[PDB]
Amino acid sequence: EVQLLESGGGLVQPGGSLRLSCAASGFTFSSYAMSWVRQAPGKGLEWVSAISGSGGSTYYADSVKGRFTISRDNSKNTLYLQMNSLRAEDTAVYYCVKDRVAVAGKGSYYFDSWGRGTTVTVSS
Amino acid sequence: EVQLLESGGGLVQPGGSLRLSCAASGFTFSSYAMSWVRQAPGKGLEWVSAISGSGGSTYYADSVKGRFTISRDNSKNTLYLQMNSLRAEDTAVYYCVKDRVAVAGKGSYYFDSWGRGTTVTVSS
Amino acid sequence: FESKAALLAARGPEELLCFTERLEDLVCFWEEAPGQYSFSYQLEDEPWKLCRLHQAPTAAVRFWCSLPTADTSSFVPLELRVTAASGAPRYHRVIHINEVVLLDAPVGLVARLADESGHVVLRWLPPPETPMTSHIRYEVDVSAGQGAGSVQRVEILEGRTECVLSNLRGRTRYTFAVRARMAEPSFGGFWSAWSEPVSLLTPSDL
Amino acid sequence: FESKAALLAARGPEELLCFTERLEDLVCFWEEAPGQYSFSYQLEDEPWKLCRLHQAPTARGAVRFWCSLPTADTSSFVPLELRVTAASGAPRYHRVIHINEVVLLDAPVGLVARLADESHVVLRWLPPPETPMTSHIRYEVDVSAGQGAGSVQRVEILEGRTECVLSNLRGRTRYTFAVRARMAEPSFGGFWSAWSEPVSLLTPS
Amino acid sequence: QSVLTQPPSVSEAPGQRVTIACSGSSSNIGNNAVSWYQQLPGKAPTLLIYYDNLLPSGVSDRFSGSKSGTSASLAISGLQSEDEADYYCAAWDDSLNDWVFGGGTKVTVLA
Amino acid sequence: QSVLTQPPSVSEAPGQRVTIACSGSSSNIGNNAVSWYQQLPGKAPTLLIYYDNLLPSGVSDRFSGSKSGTSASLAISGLQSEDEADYYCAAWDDSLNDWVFGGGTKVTVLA
Repeated sequence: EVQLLESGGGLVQPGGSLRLSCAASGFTFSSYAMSWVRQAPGKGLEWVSAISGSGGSTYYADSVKGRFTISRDNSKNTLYLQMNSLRAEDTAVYYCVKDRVAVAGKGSYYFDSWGRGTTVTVSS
Repeated sequence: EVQLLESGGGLVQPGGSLRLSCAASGFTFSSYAMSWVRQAPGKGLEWVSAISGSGGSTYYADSVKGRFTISRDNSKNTLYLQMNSLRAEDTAVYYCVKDRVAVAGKGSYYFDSWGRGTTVTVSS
Repeated sequence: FESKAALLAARGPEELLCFTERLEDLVCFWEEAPGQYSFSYQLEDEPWKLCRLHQAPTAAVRFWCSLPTADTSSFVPLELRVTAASGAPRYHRVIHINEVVLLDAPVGLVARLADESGHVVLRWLPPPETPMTSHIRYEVDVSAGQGAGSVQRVEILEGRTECVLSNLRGRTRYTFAVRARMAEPSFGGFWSAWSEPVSLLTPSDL
Repeated sequence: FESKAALLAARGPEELLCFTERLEDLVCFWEEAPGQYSFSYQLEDEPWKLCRLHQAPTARGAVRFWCSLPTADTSSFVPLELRVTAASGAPRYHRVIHINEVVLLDAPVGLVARLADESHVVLRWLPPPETPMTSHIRYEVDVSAGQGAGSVQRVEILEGRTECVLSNLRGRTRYTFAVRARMAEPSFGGFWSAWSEPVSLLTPS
Repeated sequence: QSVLTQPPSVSEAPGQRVTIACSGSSSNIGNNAVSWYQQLPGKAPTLLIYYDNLLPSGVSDRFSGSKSGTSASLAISGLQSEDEADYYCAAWDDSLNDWVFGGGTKVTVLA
Repeated sequence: QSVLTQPPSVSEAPGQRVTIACSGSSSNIGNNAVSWYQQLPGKAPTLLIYYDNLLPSGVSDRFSGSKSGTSASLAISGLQSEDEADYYCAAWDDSLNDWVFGGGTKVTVLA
């Protein structure tokens, strides 16, 4: 039922920039919060960023503060992730993850739906 | 105010006999249970025997079963202890002890009042 | 869910009562003796929303709001507000969903004669399909016949589902029962209904 | 003892209610809406005795009959058969209780709260005044935060322990603590005492 | 590294039983809800186990989750070749203020 | 021999503090009310401490009783020559079915 389609991202060099997009469908997008979870080899999963249903509340990992910017368009059912000043360690598969409730956090208990995921490669 | 006077104790030989008596005063004798507690040197105190208020229920230590007999006369406010077939190990100071309730046992929690105690000596 | 409501409606005459069953739901209700009302809430910092208010008579009328599943977030302040049609306020609470849990009654109660004489071993199962069973603490009730009633209440630590009872009189028919609730400090709520009781008769002492 | 009687009269509409306070006393009572009754009891195997039956009116237009059992017969851990019979000889009540299984202690005292230290509150209280065997009393602490929240936590304190360290408390909230007491398993039993005198506290950050 | 610790690789014969450990602390697994996720090779991670022990609607009966103290476990009874994937454990942390995950466990099925 | 164990003799200077142990088991001291008794030389034994920690009406404030697990203790602060006597501890036993006492402790006060 629930479908999440990631797009954007590819191969860039240190200092580059990208803009990820998540095409959400199968559920009321504006009622749920969304998150970005990346998967690097040997680093496992990491909670990159998350944004609330209304977009009023946002969270960023300590390693992406100031370089990443999360956002959403409820009218278009789309989640964005603006990636600037990329580094080598940002190289991972970025997954679009739908939260259980309207605000991502401890009270969510678990991540509901994941997407196929888009790959972000940073090398010389 | 409670006063307990022991009597009938002295010197006998193994196989002898004695009859201890406790003259109780200062309280309603027929409402409480009574006990006999002896103290041999190095054996500490021992709960010898006890009888309920009405005299219906009696307890004896395993070492005095069949040889001792406890009883009471509510009309005379007196506690008795019939000692027959005396042994050397019965040599101790026998105390008349008033119980807290109408039946001596676990639910008594503590011994309230003791007497001066009479001495029973058994030797050759 | 009337059973849990009425159970909770005993502990509160005329107050706004809220409870969750499996942490993915929330029901707030109150009872009156008619009126029109609107239920508004605010999850954390999100914009205010409205809840569809249902109503049904009880032996007199009961209004309840079944909060949308999407807003059932725990560990965050959920401000509640019941307002009349005339605009006049009625109720106002700031609750946490994880602090108003009302679990179902434990099941599978069985009693067995232990090894040490005078001891009985109790075993039961946590409420069927209940989240985080290791965070459920219990309370066992030991009741005796012949007018004695409840003679013992043992508090069971969270996660443990077995209890070894001591000091039981022989030739006596005891009756055991267990109730459950979510444990401190990351949870809170109310005691569940008592489990289906299980009796056991002790033999004589040798 | 009117407070404890009415408190216990809630758990029972028309039944014979008995309770002890300091294990060297016993009070059995019931309420009706008159009639004359006689109170007979039997401690273990001792001969039957009679208890002086008192009577006084209580609010809501009802009379309450109570027997204050003689101190000399307050033996614990033994079956105490009770029987209330009407003047017509017809039975009214019949119970076989154990005094140690109907304890209703007083409310705990000396409640104090401290903010030290890690963003945690340290609760300390004293057992009820002149109460036997404090090491067999278990407690229950209630945490209310207000603002319509009500009870948010109830921690069960083990027998003998008189201090509690609370964790995970929200800041900028005015909490209110309270403690209740009762005798512990397995050699005792009874009912929950009244709540202690409450103590409020305001959290920082 | 990861805050939660899983064994990197686990191999077992078909039809057998597999236990995947996930050790943490009093801040992670100790007082928070554990969730498990299955990631089939080249596919999206699916919700496998939530609320420590509960089973999501649609997940095989062969999967089960448990929790004791500061360590959670995933059980795969009646192991099949289709179960050959990567399994992650996740829980909220209170010392840190975010989600933490395990390194992941790649279950390999022999013949 | 006694079921409860007390130190036979204890010597201490005046004004100091004396601790008298009374170790038992889970059947006697463990879950039952402990009582202490003082026996002045050539006099009748008096009730010193009952209900583990409580003090009978008329007993000096210098006496106090405690209990931890399977062991009770009597404390004599501000030791006086008047306190020079023998002290017995007593409690009901459940393994057996009678009252048990300690061997007794003779407190001696120096000059």
